[PDB]
Amino acid sequence: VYQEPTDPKFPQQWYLSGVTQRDLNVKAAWAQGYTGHGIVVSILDDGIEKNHPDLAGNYDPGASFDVNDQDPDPQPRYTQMNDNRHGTRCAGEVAAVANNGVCGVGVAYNARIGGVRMLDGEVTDAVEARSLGLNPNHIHIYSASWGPEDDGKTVDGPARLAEEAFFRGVSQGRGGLGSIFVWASGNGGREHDSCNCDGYTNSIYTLSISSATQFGNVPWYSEACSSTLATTYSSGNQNEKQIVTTDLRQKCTESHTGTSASAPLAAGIIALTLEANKNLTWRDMQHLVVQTSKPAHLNANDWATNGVGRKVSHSYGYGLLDAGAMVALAQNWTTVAPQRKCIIDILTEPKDIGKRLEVRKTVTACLGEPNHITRLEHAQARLTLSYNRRGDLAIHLVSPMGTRSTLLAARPHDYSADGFNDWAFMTTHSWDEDPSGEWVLEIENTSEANNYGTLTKFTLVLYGTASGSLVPR
Ligand SMILES: CC(=O)NC[C@H]1CC[N@H+](Cc2cc(Oc3cnc(N4CC[NH+](CCC(=O)[O-])CC4)nc3)nc(-c3cc(Cl)cc(Cl)c3)c2)CC1
Ligand SMILES: [Ca+2]
Ligand SMILES: [Ca+2]
Ligand SMILES: [Ca+2]
Ligand SMILES: [Cl-]
Ligand code: NA
Ligand code: NA
Ligand code: NA
Ligand code: NA
Repeated sequence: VYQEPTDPKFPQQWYLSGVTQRDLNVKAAWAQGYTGHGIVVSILDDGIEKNHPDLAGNYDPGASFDVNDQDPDPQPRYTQMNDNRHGTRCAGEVAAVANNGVCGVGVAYNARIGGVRMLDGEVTDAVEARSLGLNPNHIHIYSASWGPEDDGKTVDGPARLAEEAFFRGVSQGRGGLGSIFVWASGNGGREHDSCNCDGYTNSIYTLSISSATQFGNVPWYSEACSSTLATTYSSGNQNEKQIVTTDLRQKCTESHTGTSASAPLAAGIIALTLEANKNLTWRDMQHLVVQTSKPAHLNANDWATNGVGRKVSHSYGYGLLDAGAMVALAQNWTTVAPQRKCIIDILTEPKDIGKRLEVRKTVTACLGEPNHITRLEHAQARLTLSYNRRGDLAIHLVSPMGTRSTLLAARPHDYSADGFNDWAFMTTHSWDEDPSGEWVLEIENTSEANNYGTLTKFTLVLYGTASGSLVPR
């Protein structure tokens, strides 16, 4: 009964559907009746060609703004180089019109789509805050494919206004259910970048996404880190297919690439899920992703089983998004209990790092208090330390259930002597575990150099609830 789209380039959208299983299971969500109707997504990028023949029918001025020129119209700036085309490509991934004889289709081909023109100029904290905080009671999902430089030597995150915009978004946005911020984990793979050094993807408020190639491999541009939640397909080598979407100047492209093309596909899957249950909160959406994502046939040398029986990787998080499973589980989902936060200051004195430092601490996770957590969501190790060559450090955190999260891998290009100033390294790998018991922090100098420094603060911050657990996998 469900008729698949007839768009000319739809058969080339290999990642949406097919008889092989190398796809995001989007046609199963469309067949259940979910195509994005009533959901509003906004792309935070270099602008959106609102008059594109495959975007105009779904374009929403209420989901759009131009923060670079301070006006409501996010039309890109046209140049000979076609420099401002990325937002239009991302918009088509989410919501390109279906059955109109043009290009392919979006994952949520009936959703409303807009864009914030924010990257075609100087990106300041105010520019970021005004983009993240745009029309929060109209826009449901924000998709951002970029962040601090992916040079493998930067440590940066949202400054005060942008962090306040995330707080306001998840707390009061979407009628109090919370704005959904979808983020790409980064394109710094060739520079050996480690994505927990990017405070936007490392945030608990962003649902972070990495990439897999068509043949199920970790692409050259992928960044590994413990803050990633899940994966979508994107580009790989020149024998693997790429993303097919709308392009600038009313064109179609078959060569959209990078993790920056994975985040919009996740935003479209999240739009289908929100149509299936409009009452899902920002945390319910992250729980659905953890429970339904699929590791099968994704190749990595770090797949590990966590404390509740789920496989998790630093390259893929919980695995590939599965749109059919997401929309099926959303329908009767019971809203998670309010978020609890348990703060544990670990050190009794500063500790010399040297070649290797291990800090062990047994915690009760706020036993006997309103913030008692027996079911973890995100965990952070907020560290303050000095070190002469930052990139030589590797940091791991082991949970009481034995789950080893790499908080920071060695970054050869990071020569900074600035250390970390209360940097909140985050892991999603212990989701649903009981955080009571022994936690172990390991900081090691991965080089033969006689490096030196001191760890002056280690705060373990646990987020979660004390109810609603599933029987382990
Ligand atoms: C103390 C204080 O005030 N500090 C202020 C700083 C301000 C900076 N931030 C860090 C920071 C930098 C940053 O820089 C970018 C500029 N441009 C591009 N790009 C993408 C490739 N494009 C080409 C694509 C193609 O052609 O294919 C060309 C254009 N990407 C990144 N973008 C962001 C950011 C923020 C949000 Cl919210 C949404 C999105 Cl998306 C991104 C954040 C940290 C705080
Ligand atoms: Ca404008
Ligand atoms: Ca189309
Ligand atoms: Ca990065
Ligand atoms: Cl908080
Ligand atoms: Na910073
Ligand atoms: Na995140
Ligand atoms: Na384990
Ligand atoms: Na325990």
